Amino acid sequence: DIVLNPLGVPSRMNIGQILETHLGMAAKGIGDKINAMLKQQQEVAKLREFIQRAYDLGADVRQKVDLSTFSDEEVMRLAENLRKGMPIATPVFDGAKEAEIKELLKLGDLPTSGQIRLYDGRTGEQFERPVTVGYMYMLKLNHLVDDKMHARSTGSYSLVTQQPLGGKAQFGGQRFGEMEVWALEAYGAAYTLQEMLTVKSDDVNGRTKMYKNIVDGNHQMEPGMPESFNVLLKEIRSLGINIELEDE
Amino acid sequence: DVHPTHYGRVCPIETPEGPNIGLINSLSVYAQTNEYGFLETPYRKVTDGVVTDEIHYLSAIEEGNYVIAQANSNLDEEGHFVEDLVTCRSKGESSLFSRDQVDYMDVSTQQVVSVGASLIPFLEHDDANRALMGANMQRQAVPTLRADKPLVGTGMERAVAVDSGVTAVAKRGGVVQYVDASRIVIKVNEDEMYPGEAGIDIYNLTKYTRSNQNTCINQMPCVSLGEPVERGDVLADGPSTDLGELALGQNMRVAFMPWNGYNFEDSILVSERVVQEDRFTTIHIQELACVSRDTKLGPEEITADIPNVGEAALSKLDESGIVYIGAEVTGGDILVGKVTPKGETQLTPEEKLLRAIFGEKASDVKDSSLRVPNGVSGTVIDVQVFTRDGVEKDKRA
Amino acid sequence: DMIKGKQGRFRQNLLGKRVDYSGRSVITVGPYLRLHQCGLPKKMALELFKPFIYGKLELRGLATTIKAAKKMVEREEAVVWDILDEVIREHPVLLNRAPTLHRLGIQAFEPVLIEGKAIQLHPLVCAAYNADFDGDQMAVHVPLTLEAQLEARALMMSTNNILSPANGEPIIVPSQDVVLGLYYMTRDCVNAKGEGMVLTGPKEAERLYRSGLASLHARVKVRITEYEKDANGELVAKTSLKDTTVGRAILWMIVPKGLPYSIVNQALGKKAISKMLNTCYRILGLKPTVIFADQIMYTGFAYAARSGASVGIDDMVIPEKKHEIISEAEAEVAEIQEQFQSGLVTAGERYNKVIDIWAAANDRVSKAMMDNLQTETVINRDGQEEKQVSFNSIYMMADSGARGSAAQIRQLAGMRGLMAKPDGSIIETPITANFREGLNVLQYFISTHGARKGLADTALKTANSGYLTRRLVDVAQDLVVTEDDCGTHEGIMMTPVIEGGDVKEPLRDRVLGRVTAEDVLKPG
Amino acid sequence: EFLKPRLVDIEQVSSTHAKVTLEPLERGFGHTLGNALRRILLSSMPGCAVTEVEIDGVLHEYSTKEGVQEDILEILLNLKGLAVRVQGKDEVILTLNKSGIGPVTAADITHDGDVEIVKPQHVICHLTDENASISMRIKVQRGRGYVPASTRIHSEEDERPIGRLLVDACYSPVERIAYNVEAARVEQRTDLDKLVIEMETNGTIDPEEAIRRAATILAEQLEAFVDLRD
Amino acid sequence: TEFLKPRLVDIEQVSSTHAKVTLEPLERGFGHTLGNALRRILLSSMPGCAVTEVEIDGVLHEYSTKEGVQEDILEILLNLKGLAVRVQGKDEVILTLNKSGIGPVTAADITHDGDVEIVKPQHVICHLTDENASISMRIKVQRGRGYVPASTRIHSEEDERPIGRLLVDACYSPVERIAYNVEAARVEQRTDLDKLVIEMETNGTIDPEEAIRRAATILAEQLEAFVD
Amino acid sequence: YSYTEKKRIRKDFGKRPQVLDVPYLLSIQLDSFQKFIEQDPEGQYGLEAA
Amino acid sequence: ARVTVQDAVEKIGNRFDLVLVAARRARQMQVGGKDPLVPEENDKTTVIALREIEEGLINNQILDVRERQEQQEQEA
RNA sequence: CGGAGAGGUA
Repeated sequence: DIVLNPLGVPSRMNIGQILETHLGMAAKGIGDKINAMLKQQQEVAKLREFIQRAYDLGADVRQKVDLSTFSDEEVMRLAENLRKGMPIATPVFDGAKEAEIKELLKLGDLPTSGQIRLYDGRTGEQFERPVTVGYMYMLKLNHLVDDKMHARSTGSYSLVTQQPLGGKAQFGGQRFGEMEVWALEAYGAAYTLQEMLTVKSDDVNGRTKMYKNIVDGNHQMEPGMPESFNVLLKEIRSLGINIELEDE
Repeated sequence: DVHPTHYGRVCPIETPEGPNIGLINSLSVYAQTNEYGFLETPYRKVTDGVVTDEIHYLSAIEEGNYVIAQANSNLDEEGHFVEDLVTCRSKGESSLFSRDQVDYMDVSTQQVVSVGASLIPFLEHDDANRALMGANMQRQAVPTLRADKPLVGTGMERAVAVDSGVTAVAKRGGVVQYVDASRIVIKVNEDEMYPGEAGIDIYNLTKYTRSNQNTCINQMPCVSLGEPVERGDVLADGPSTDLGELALGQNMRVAFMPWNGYNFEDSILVSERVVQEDRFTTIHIQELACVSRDTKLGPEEITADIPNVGEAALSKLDESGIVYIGAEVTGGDILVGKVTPKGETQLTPEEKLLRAIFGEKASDVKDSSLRVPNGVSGTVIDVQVFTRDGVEKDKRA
Repeated sequence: DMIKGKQGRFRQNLLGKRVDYSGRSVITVGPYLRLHQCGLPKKMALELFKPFIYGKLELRGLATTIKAAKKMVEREEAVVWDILDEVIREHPVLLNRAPTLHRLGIQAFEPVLIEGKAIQLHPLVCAAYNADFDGDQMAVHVPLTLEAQLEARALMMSTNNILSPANGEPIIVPSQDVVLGLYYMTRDCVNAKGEGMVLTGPKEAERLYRSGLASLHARVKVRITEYEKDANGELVAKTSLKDTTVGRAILWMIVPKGLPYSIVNQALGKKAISKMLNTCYRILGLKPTVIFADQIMYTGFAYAARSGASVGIDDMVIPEKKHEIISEAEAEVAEIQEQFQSGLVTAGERYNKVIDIWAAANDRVSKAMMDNLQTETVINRDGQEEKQVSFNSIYMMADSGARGSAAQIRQLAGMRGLMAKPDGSIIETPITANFREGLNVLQYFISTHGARKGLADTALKTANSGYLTRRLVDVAQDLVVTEDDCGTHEGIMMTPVIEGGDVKEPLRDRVLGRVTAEDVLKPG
Repeated sequence: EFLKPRLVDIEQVSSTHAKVTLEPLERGFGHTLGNALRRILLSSMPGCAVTEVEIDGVLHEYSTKEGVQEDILEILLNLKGLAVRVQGKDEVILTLNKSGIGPVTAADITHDGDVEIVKPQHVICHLTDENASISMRIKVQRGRGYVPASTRIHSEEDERPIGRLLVDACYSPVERIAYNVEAARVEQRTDLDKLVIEMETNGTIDPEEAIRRAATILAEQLEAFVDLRD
Repeated sequence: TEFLKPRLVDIEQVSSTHAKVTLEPLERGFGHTLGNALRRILLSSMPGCAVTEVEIDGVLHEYSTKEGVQEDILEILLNLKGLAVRVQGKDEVILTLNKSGIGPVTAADITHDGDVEIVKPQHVICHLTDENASISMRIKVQRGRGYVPASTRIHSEEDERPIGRLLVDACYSPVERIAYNVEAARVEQRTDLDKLVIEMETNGTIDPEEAIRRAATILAEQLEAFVD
Repeated sequence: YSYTEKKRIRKDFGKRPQVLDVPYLLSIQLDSFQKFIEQDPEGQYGLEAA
Repeated sequence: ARVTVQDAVEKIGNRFDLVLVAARRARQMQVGGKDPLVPEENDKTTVIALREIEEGLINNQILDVRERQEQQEQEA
């Protein structure tokens, strides 16, 4: 079902997931054996003795075994719920030793190293060494990809600061923060800064005309008179301060 | 940073990774508050060489004066250490002390983690930081389509499932008189019956109700007809719960090998079989609250007749302007036929010319319907109508 | 006050300059994309290029108005796929990481339309982006005018930006998986199927290995024809018989002409592949370098898969004498502390004594573990046992520099041991437990202090690094190279830095990339 | 020079599980043919599957019927595992009607002459009330591979009937394919191998017809390669 | 149901050796299965003609230089592998390489049997300088399949030829490069289709397209008895 | 023991007998609010003290 | 198709005015005024301009004389 | 919707 990068284990130290994999392999092996006997319709005594063996596994472990449960019906339902593996309870700092896990592997008739040789269904050649295969409990976190995609070219427009914002029918653009401007700056990247600041960010007339140009079939933009520059120019001029446009 | 007095009072390894790590702790498993407000941890009293099952809830400062053995001490006979020298902790630091000099014992090996961290199996093999991310991701799990027990667990799954209220626990023991997808009816045992006739006990089960995270919560009746039950057992599994066991995620077949570079950093490759089984499949519930308002141009009305719309949008609605329960809708379709009486008929000549040229309807009421937001879809499962006194109760209400 | 708000002129910095024609999505790995490509979801492309798609649709006459174009795109007809392929034939896109802490933080790529809902980033670029694959979301922008597109192609694309703009040197180095594949495939053994024979170039090496007749690892003489750049830039094809391994010849197939065979021999580590890419860049150029990088990624991934290098629990090896060295350490510290109660050593004295004892014990344990690893596999040649590079997967796992270090694989199998306590001082008793073996409650409790300290340190350093980047950019931004030569014969004395007896850095490293302020002479 | 592989005994471990063996297979063809057949079988085999479910009482997937011990969602998830075959026509509509208490099983379905339930003990749901009665109409059609819940709605432009239940149809009749190459001994020459394929299927396809379908598809694929058009 | 057949195969040839055969579209999972089955057919077992045993003027050696030529036995061993030989008569036939005088000993110097063709005009196999300036090699060219090490045959034969007659490895497969890649294709809505592109290079005896098409014919005939 | 328990026993590997079961995990909130809202014959936390 | 800029770097050592001049070339075959001088592979005008400048066909002197040309015709 | 206050994630 799942293939995991073996690179994450020896660096991030969480080899606990490997022990989980081996123990889940053993548990699902016991489940496979009990499921086979269910399909074999083995005698209730056979299921009772095998399950008692499985629960009796391990030294100094107190879990207590049948027959204290009902002879047939409770045993039958227990096996029916156990045909998808033995749920294993492992106290966090008082849990299973590796030897016990390997004992469970023997009881599952599966390899003692937790390693069995696969074949790549792509090619169909066994890999040069056996790999680790088991059962791992995986959690689907709430960070769903549908909740993380959002992309736009047009849509919501705000006031005061003309930039896509708000709403979820079409969410706004991406915060092209000053770090991104700086990254463009370190590169010889100059123009892309101009579009990401002037013509596709704020100036409504420029955005409209430039969308019109693209729809016309040509990727078009003309620098001309930057609108924010003209706004700031009039703004300074109202202060009784004249801004000369002298060219070097 | 963690003080060495958090041992067994708050979980040292569970805290959000944002700008408030360490400011936001979680209570330990066995920790509790004293009458004054300070926290205490249970500890088995060690008489002279015997660790009694008697427990004392040592306070934060009380722990300081005393010496406490580790929870991993090995005890035989009636509670004697097999070790003349035992690991202990006196001020927060470890030490090795005489077996006849210890004052108290940790009641449990797991008494220093949160419930979030306690569920992680083989916690004694992870990095503390990595297990911290693990505990923080315990909480963020979302209920799958079915609840699947973890084959490798800690044993606190039952305690967490029962103690949280998502589990319909049998209040009074008896035999299940009736099982259904929504209700459980227990014919209570007569010895637990009350004077007079309290009769049966009815457990109505929450079914597909939006949780605060827009995740569907519902309860599956795990018991069947005539099944005896006693006080304190599960009648119905809640979300992310199987047979009274907390079932956060699902068990996958896993192979550890960098298969053709599709697992580069931590990226995980999944079989199409997982999608086949519809496991790791999640239900999500949205709320689209449409409120009628009382305005100065006329109080808004919820109506099935909306101007300037086609028959397709109206065909999913009842006569009351609210969409059918169970209709498949997508982003844009009308759910609630809200209209605001346009008491202001005067408008600019541009608006009138535009509505005349474009062929749009002209009325004294303006459209205000709550359509499905673009980007969401699905099937309508609940319609709730809140109508304060003084307003007519429509057909849906 | 309307002159200046925060952070300044409102429309040129924060806040908050969100811009259209951009998207944001979590990232996945695509190990089939070429280095100048990124895998972009079909819906993301469809909604990023709606104006271009409308222009094309009305250009082909398939639509007569914007309304018809809207209907045509929303109906998801098969025709719009050709339209989008046309508008995306080579129209590049700009991917930027959410924090951009260096120049490479934003790079261009050629988008390949893919199924799914995540951005398939090139695996070899994510290291340059300083990103990972943990739910973190990348952001795409589309430089949408011609001149911005060309600014992207000539400069923004990862092909033209492969060296770090911080110290030179490639930043596109294979990081963890492909390096494991290469380290596996180029390793040698002392005995395997296919040992000793002679094969006509790497032709027959590939033929025989992919027959499964000859193991990938074997002492094999192969007649290779390697090309060398000489004279004014001509290629000389030197053909010679070389003692190599089958996989090494199969890899030599990857390396283009004009490269020596001195690079694709020996077990290739991360530093070795760094060296190979650096030499390829400095000897052939960029195009051979980019082709080499892409091909070596593909081969490394493929042969990592064929390797089946896997991590279990029997692979990590517990030294047989670890407990013995430990018990010796407790005996020594018991003697020292007995002297302490005897009033023979002061508090600092026996503190330092115990710390030194446990450091020595940790060193001995790590040495024993590494000695167990380095020749854990021993194989006979024709009857006598021989050491050789361990087939053990955990040994390749870090020896390749895939991920981890001697310290980390030292703390898995052996003790992570000594560490700091609250107030930042070392504990008298180390963390005497591994991760393969269990951790006691108190041990994990103590270890938690370091993890919490590190996480708080991480957050604070992220914030302070952002601030420092800000101040340095503000002080340095008004500085542009504008003249080719000012004739300034002035310069700086520039020397290899040496502290004590050890030469910390070579003058060879420093001198590279500078221009002399005088004409250097010979030392004689 | 090259012999031709021949069908030999196709044993039946069960209805689901069967072993098919090919004895006269030349050198360098064991694993090759095994991978060929396994990929064809798991990738492309016709199969009958449930697509649309019409329960009389409930309005949507998450609406739970009164009387049953199971959500309609779990009823659909069990309906997915319905082992059904139709060989008289491509698409059929099974009907199930059962009242009273007890486990509503697949055997209770009103079967036609062209429809076979190869698993007639498949527990569809549990009816836990005498008054309660379950009335199902199940659409079963032929197909290949896996069709997730996103496509047939475009074949009808939204499910115009309400109360219709859409189900991920998994038509794959096979669930396990494995091949083993073993040294076969025959008087002719000295080096030949048994190709023994274990196949766990849903009981809806014969192993002989399955292998024949796989071989026919492989031959159609190799048609272009036998004769290169350019 | 319906099946998607991959019409319109494209071919690009470099000389008569290096063929890039592109085909589209193959449906999900079929592309790589076809690729792997084809490469196994092409590599592991195809009819071909290759050298099996050779004659040394002196004793057979693998560690000594040629008696009277400053070139090694190993290098002629390697060159004769690449010799493009096509036997049109009986499989196991003797070839005589008898060339005197100085110069580059190539394919043309070998005699022609009239049913043993050498489609490779110039293939350097030796270089005679004036030590004796004469070479006389008696070799066996035989038909086989796939690749056969000399050790396998020498262990399988109880009879050993006299020292001087040394068994040489056989490259029966006429195709020396085999590689195959599967890249994502796209047809209308579906983007799970895959192009299959195969890169193959022959010894030169046969055209790569002919080799691959006759291999496909071999596998189809393998499946003749299983198709309705 | 428990009827729900006997339906599916999750095998345990604990080796130290568990003295004192896990307490009710919402005991803090229940204790707080019961102390806040109960009646008090003296001056003690809750509406009585206020 | 060619998306790498090494040849254009060698032809124009600045490789930065290169961007400007190639962008102008793209700008005026994208809109009328000149037509592509290299066979189109369904390529965007960016890469056809890039392939033009790679071949040495478009250089600063050639482009400036060509542009001054289209003026003296457009006044005439 | 302009900017501040709060939880969560990365």
